[PDB]
Amino acid sequence: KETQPIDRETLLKEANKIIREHEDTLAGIEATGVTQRNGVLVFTGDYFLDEQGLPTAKSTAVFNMFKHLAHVLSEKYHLV
Amino acid sequence: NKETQPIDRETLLKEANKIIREHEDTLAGIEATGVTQRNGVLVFTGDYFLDEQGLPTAKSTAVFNMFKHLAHVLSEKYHLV
Ligand SMILES: [Cl-]
Ligand code: NA
Repeated sequence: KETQPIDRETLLKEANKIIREHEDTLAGIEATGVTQRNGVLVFTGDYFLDEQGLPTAKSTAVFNMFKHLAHVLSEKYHLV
Repeated sequence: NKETQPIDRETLLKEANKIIREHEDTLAGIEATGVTQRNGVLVFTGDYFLDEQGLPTAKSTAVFNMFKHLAHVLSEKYHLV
């Protein structure tokens, strides 16, 4: 529950490492399925899960992007 | 009855994938160059690619998404000192 202290310079360095990671992963991200579960779009695709089926560092970018798609596209479209 | 536009799965997926490719392209240009902590939440700042009048553009959306993701994940790990 407790967090670690960090300074501005070190935090920005790690933040920028995350951005570069996301940029890398995004080249492989593709929505391959969508349903509308109750007025909410849910996009599906390859989450880059590990061999045991668990999310990886790489998966985080997929969850973020698919949530963004649901959030934005659900406001303008309904699936027929 | 509704206020969204109807769309089929094929067209919807094409549109979602274009958004993904667009975010991919913009991310090449994204860098967090500032951070503060406000009411316990980290706030990252940098170039939002605002238009000449200071308003968000389509390109800006990728930055807002990425910086929110950073605030959400890093605030749970760290606090700024
Ligand atoms: Cl309809
Ligand atoms: Na925190």
